[PDB]
Amino acid sequence: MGMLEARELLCERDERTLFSGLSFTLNAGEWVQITGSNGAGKTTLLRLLTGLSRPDAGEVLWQGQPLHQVRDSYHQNLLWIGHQPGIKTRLTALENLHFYHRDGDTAQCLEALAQAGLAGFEDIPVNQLSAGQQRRVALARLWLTRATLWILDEPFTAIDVNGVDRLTQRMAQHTEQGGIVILTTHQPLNVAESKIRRISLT
Amino acid sequence: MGMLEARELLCERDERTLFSGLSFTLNAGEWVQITGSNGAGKTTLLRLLTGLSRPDAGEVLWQGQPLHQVRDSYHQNLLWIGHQPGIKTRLTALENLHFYHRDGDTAQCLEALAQAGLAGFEDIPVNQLSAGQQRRVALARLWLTRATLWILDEPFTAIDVNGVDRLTQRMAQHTEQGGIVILTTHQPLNVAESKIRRISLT
Amino acid sequence: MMFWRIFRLELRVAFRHSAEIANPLWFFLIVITLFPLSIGPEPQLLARIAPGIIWVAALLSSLLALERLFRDDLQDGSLEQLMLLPLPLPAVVLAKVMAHWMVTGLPLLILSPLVAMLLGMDVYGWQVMALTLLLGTPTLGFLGAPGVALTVGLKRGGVLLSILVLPLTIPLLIFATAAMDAASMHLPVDGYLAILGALLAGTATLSPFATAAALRISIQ
Amino acid sequence: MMFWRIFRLELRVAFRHSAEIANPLWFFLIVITLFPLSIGPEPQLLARIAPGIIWVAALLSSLLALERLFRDDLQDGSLEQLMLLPLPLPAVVLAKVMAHWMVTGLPLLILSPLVAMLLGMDVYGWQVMALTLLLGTPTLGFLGAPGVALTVGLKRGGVLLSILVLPLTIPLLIFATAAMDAASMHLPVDGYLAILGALLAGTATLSPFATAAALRISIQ
Amino acid sequence: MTPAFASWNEFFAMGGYAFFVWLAVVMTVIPLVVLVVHSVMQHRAILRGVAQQRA
Amino acid sequence: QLAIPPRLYQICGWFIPWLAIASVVVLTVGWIWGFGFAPADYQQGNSYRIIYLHVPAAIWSMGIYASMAVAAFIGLVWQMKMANLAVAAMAPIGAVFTFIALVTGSAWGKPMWGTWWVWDARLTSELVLLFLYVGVIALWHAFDDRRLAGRAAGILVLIGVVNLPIIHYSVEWWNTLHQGSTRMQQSIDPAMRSPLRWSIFGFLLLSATLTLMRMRNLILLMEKRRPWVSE
Ligand code: HEM
Ligand SMILES: Nc1ncnc2c1ncn2[C@@H]1O[C@H](COP(=O)(O)OP(=O)(O)OP(=O)(O)O)[C@@H](O)[C@H]1O
Ligand SMILES: Nc1ncnc2c1ncn2[C@@H]1O[C@H](COP(=O)(O)OP(=O)(O)OP(=O)(O)O)[C@@H](O)[C@H]1O
Ligand SMILES: [Mg+2]
Ligand SMILES: [Mg+2]
Repeated sequence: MGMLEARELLCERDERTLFSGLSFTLNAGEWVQITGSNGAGKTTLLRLLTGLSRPDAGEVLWQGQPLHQVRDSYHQNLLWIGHQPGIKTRLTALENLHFYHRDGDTAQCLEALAQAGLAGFEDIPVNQLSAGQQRRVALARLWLTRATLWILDEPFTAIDVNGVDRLTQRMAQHTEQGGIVILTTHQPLNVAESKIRRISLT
Repeated sequence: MGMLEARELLCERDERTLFSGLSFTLNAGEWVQITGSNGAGKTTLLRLLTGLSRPDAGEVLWQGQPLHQVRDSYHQNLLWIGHQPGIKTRLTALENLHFYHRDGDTAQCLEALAQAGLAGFEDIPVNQLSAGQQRRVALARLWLTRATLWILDEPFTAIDVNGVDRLTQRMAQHTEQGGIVILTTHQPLNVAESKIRRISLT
Repeated sequence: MMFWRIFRLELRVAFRHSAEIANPLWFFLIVITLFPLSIGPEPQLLARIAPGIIWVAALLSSLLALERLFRDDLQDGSLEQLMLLPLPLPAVVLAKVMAHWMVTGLPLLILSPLVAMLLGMDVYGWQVMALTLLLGTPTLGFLGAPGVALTVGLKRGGVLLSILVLPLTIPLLIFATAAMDAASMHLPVDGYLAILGALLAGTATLSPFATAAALRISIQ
Repeated sequence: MMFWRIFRLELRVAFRHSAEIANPLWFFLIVITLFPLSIGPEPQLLARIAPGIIWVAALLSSLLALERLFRDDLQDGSLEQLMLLPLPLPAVVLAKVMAHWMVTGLPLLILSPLVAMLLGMDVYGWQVMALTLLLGTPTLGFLGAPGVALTVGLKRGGVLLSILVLPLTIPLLIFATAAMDAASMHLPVDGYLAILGALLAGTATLSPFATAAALRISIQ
Repeated sequence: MTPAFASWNEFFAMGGYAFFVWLAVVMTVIPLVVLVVHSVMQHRAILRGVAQQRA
Repeated sequence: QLAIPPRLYQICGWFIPWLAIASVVVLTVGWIWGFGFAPADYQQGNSYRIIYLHVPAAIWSMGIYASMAVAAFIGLVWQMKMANLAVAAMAPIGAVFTFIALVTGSAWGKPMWGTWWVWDARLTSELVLLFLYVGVIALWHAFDDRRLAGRAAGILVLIGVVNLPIIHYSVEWWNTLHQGSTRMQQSIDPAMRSPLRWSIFGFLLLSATLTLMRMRNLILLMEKRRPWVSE
């Protein structure tokens, strides 16, 4: 009952325990942020939520079944952008975004790049894009994806004040329809406090 | 007066001119922030100041002489931490910082990492650290270097609110003694407007 | 989704202009040329040495291209294929492996007419050379993939991880060179082609799953 | 910042990148073992091809190892040495090449006594081979440094690097194999070693500067 | 005024080495013509894209 | 007074028609003077008529590599873009000339040797020259950003030209270590010498025309965005 759910997630690296007993249920239209300091298990928790890393002791469930059980209807509606954006650095911003789209209509890939602020830099190889223009290539998928679950690991890493505002406004309307956005930002969000469900690592 | 001087610096990458006729002199005590968006030539200007890239036109003079002529004495007083941290992932945090200390290290490097916020992670490989803890290894040099010139390219890339506070206080007493901090940031600095010399790419 | 898109992407990241398509051909030509300059210019000895020359060149090309297969993806995008792409990870591995073959196996097979006369082989020798390159070069990317996936992405990895990359190709090299050598004496090499075909049939079935499991182990 | 500090840092980095420095060694062993397996009980024919295959294996192992010379520096810290470290960039290149040889060319010299027993050479033949690897592998590293410096920005990790610096090693291959072959006839090899030393001295002087220029080109 | 052959391609075009002589002629003319044609067609294609980007 | 704006495009365009006409005319006269009028030698018979067609390519492959080395030297020390661009304009032409020399010498020695490929000093030296050419071509095309390919290509050309005499002398000595010397000797004969000179000059003019055309194309590719290309 409900989308992505943690069931007593436990994880410890080296000798410190990052978290234990993490049990939260996420429903539709819910904007959440994984609050934590620098060094906590925030990226670790996000990778557990995407299924990239198996929990030490616990399980994550999508629609009621474990992520490894389905693995096919979960990746279908799931968009995760981590610390590494996941874009080929020699390909241009278009053919790199063309790969991640459902069909690559090239009329929506150009529209998404323009909506992400990367207008006029579609055909330049992304290794020549500066530092946040490279980050905007991965973030341009936010305007293409039909996924109902967004997993973002510091999406404002090198984005300017206008790009952060446009990203925040894009994430706001996605959660207004049916979407779920799990976020980890060290920069405070410029959105109302009642619209964010902060869950800590305890 | 005039530790560094820009002498009509021009950079025209493709059809876009990032800046033209830039001339600014920086004496001791200057806390200078380069302002711009995600496409403006901020990293390009910083790499020109360090001498990594030579300008299309104009030149940078350290103390009154071109960088290539006094490259030996320029690197003595210079500190670059760019978008790439400049540290080896397979080496530990202490070993990476051990490489950047002239003498007395393995006892001052430990204290420097404590100031940067990495107490207890000195003997852990960098690739096993968090995204923001990996940035703090390179930023631990701020507490070790005797260089007078600091040229920082987004030092708050993945640093927490407390770490950003310590970095701001760190490069605030450096400029009080008579040092230079050249900065490019997207997070607004938590210091008075009079303490920062905003110069844009006009 | 759409396995073939992954295949075409791995092709695109390899060749970025039409002029780079011939680069593996030039590499093979230079490697072939390296041997007369050392052994000597006599054509009879180059013929008896030819199986070793050809398969050393094939192994070198496969080793060079195997590092590009997975290592470059960990820095940016080895994920977004485990995490995304509702096709199973073995399918992604298979697409990457056939792209790796097409950048290494095809150039040596396409150029095999030309290098079968620089060394001095006849038609039958060339026929067996091509039939073992077609049947053995794709394997070089299958059984080398699980070892490469671990080595290029498992931090704090020891020397023993290198036992699973090169020394696993010893039986393949031995049997392929033996097939070519027996073809030199104009002998029925049908028994050796069955061994190479049983390796290709068996390895292509287990390598994608083994590589997928290795990637799952290494990412965590 | 010091010359020896950079040398030790590169040595330490290479040691922790294990299974990447052992792969060239495995390739060298497989190359020098495959040919004696192909050619049967023919001691006369083995002696004629032994120097050539030995030095071709050394060259190809050097090309396999040359990938990591500057590769894991452009992503993180190829700068901080151009931009800092008042030590001149040619000196930085020299230290890095020395540290690369300590893990690339030095193992081939340590393994040379076992190669002599495997290939059935004499004590004098081993002496000449060891002197040839001692004077030839640093030349290999110095010749391959400019190519990897030019191709570091591309990060091909493939056949491109093997078509830039492989033609440049032809004189070294020729004279090394000639020295080793003349050792088989129990002939004096003083002139061949003199030529190899001349090549080493010539390459070791201009290669640091060429590599520094190429690194400056690639960093921008 | 004084040719090197008694008559036409019944004597010319075959000096006993006709295959080797004419293989060299063809195999040198073809790459030169390929270079010339590629240069001209690439110039035309570049000028086409210059006006194409003007849209 | 060297101007070096995009006016080099106009200067290249001015010389291309006359240079092409001259190259065509001189090749036609040299290949009609040879290949049908000049006598044939006693030993090789009419297979010797490949001098006019193989020798000029072999000469001008070395010539084009030397010109590329000079251009790379000029573009390295003086920081010139067009000198670095001239290397890329000349590299395919030199590679084609090396290929032509290789395939016309193999077709020439085939009646004598009895095989289409012999590992002698001549073939090996031109083979490694072609390896250098294709390495330069691959390095230039491997860079997404121009004006950085041309500096890398120029440095590679300088490295190759420094090592070229070493490689050539090593290959020449490697041949004597195994077989000993060339086939018999070098001889041209007075009657077959003038058409060979005309053919060599014709290949020189053809290479000049081709490098002007390629330089013009590369100038357009570089400045494809400047307002000067409003044409
Ligand atoms: C098989 C491949 C061959 C290659 C790669 C080759 C290469 C060359 C080169 C590089 C030159 C330049 C002049 C020099 O180096 O001194 C040349 C010229 C010449 N070649 Fe060859 N050659 C080949 C075969 C032959 C053969 C079989 C003949 C038979 C006669 C021949 C006859 C000549 C002659 C007479 C010259 C004149 C040299 C001069 O006057 O400078 N070549 N060739
Ligand atoms: N090789 C290259 N590397 C970086 N930028 C390049 C290159 N070639 C061209 N450029 C262009 O030059 C401009 C320089 O921008 P710069 O890197 O200073 O942006 P930035 O302010 O650092 O961005 P951010 O704030 O995201 O770090 C970029 O817009 C880019 O499009
Ligand atoms: N391969 C690894 N990558 C990252 N962290 C690791 C790894 N292995 C162990 N760890 C440890 O697990 C802990 C979890 O770190 P995590 O990556 O969650 O930090 P984070 O909260 O994402 O930091 P940031 O907010 O800067 O990204 C870290 O303290 C780290 O020491
Ligand atoms: Mg993190
Ligand atoms: Mg930047």
